[PDB]
Amino acid sequence: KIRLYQFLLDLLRSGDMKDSIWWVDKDKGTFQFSSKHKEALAHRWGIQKGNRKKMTYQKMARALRNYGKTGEVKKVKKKLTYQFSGEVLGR
DNA sequence: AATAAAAGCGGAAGTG
DNA sequence: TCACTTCCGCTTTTAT
Repeated sequence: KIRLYQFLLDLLRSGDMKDSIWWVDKDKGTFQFSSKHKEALAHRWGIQKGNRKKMTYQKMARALRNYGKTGEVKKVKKKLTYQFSGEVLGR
């Protein structure tokens, strides 16, 4: 199946929803959601998953936090900002 | 000098 | 057993 962090990495590399999410330092692996448009991106994630209820950014960010222990995606001390690990990106 | 709003947090039970 | 999903309540950051 597809994992949340890959769903995000896909959009970022696609530019498919540049209005909702965007790199901050593509080299460092940091990215940021739009305060106004993040809910739309969260909705699309719930639909790709087919979940019973519609997906919200709150529930999505709740999922992201579980990646902290495993390292895929860590929270940056910047509003709506996260960071992919090197392994997720490449080498 | 306080607020309101938004963001961020995580335990617990639940779902394909 | 996974990878979240859903719910609920509390705390922190931010904007004014």
